[PDB]
Amino acid sequence: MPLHHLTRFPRLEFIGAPTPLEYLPRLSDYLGREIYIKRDDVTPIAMGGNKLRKLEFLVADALREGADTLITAGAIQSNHVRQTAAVAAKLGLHCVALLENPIGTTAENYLTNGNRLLLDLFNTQIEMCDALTDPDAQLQTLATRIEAQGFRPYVIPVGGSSALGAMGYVESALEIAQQCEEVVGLSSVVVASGSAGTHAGLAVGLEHLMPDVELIGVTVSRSVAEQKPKVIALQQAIAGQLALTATADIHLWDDYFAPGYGVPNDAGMEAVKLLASLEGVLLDPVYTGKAMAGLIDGISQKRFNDDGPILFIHTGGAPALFAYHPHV
Amino acid sequence: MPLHHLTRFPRLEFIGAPTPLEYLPRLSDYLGREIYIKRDDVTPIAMGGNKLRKLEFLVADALREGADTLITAGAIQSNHVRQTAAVAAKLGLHCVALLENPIGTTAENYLTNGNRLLLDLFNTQIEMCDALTDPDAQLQTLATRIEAQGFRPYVIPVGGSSALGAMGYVESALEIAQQCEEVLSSVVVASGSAGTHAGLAVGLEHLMPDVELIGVTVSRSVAEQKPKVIALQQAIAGQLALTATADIHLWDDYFAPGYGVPNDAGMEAVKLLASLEGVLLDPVYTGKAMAGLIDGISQKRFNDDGPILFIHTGGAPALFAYHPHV
Ligand SMILES: [Cl-]
Repeated sequence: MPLHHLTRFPRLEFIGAPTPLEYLPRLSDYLGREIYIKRDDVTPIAMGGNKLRKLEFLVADALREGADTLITAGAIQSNHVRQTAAVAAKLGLHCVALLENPIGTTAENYLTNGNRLLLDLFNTQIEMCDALTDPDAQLQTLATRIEAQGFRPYVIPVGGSSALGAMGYVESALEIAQQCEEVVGLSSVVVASGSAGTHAGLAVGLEHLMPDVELIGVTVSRSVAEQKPKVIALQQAIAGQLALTATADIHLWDDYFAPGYGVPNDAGMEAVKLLASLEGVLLDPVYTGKAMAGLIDGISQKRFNDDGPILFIHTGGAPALFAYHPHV
Repeated sequence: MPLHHLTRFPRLEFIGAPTPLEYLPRLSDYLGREIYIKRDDVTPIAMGGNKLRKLEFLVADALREGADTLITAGAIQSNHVRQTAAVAAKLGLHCVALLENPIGTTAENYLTNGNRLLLDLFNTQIEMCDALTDPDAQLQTLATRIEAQGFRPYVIPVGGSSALGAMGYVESALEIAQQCEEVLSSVVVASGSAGTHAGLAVGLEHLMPDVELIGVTVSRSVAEQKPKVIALQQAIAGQLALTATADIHLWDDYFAPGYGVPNDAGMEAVKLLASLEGVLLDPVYTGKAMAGLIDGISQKRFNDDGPILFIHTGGAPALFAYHPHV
């Protein structure tokens, strides 16, 4: 009932049915407590991911206003850009991608394999830049150039993280609540926290549907101090758009992303190897590997509010495995 | 139900809900033909694919025999080996893979990226062989060796293609029949180790007898492939207490110069589906099968001009192994 103003926003159907919520018996056995996983990595469009939930709302908005071109930005190995380009192809929309190399790698698989390979298959127009120092401004400059060609552009921010995009994860929280109902008494939820839309959406949804559940964001690019205001801003904007209040404190752990965004670390790699070998589940070196390392250490250090079941949100990212191999 | 004997087989749930069956409006508009797609590339385990449907029955059997190890075989970039290894990891079973390099490549991505990379993640024990000249025999030798080493192995044949494995594609046919009540003249599928083709053959005979099932070969001529598909067709039907009289249809014009080697038509089919529908095919299987489908249109090769259903059997992780070239 409380999230009913969600039905107001037009949305396209890219996912279909609720994604699986699975128990992880072998990981749970190893970690010494109940771990469940929300399989948002399993969606039907071009290798899946959390970004698709946001695109359901963003692209419906684009269509509503008569846009014929989607413009967005990210790393060369961005999952969002790949999912945006896939959706654009599907719908016969043009797509323009402003890409940066965030880690200064010259490794050929990072440069041309994985997500970047898929972009070419989707006929994405590629605009390279030195760095995304001011993505919102840089995207508008690009959109102006594109508009001059007679295209009707729709700008999608980095990671699809606007209040509207984040509605996708308010929706995901509904699924989670219904899937857990009479099945599992959840204590904590863990999600990677990057451009912040996923975290913020879940934060609003879970505050209203499962208020006693502790939502933990594991940062992938920023410290708590830098990240927290971004998550809060979105949380409040989302709540406002839904005619709701959001009084919950945002929780973030920033210990698991060093030496920085898009750079693999040992604990991340070990988390990837653990999920693959114990559960046959594929994580990624940029996002989910790092988020899972956070979950594991949180259990190790008793960081969670209590000992109860933890739900891991699998936000996707596996195609990056092929870009990061063998190194850099 | 005429297919009642299917529930008599022990099966693990690896997939759950039926996979999507989708209309492809943009491809359809471009080809001037109604095209639908069975999304068996969207299965929840380790980047998905058709092999998982087979493994539901094969691995259930493995556990019934009390096995602790799964042993199978394929190319370095085998989708089947990758899905078997993921399933073994999930269930806490050892996995031993007998791998060959079918194309003589030394390309790094073929040798170490894509499906092969995932094998390492799943802690697969890898055994390289010069050639899978007699896979069934070579797998048995390995199994006896492993059993002598103090394990309880279960052998899964190449591509998971046994009568039991092929039950997974009788199951897919039931989904197709259910989902097509809103729609069909033809079905197109890649025909390799033959379990998918044969399973669909038996299912579709009983569920949608007016539909023409076309197998596009990915490794063999019609002469070499037809007896393999018929034999499995007959074995499946026998075990389900059914008769299978339907002819097997095969097109072999679309796989040159051989298994696991991309060709231009195949890669162009990949580009077409990606750019028109946001759908990812693969260089080894689905790209070639789709190339066949498209040529079937332009050569008026189907029995009539009506809607076509393409079976997406998966394979997309191989894109990353075949890039930039082999
Ligand atoms: Cl332990």
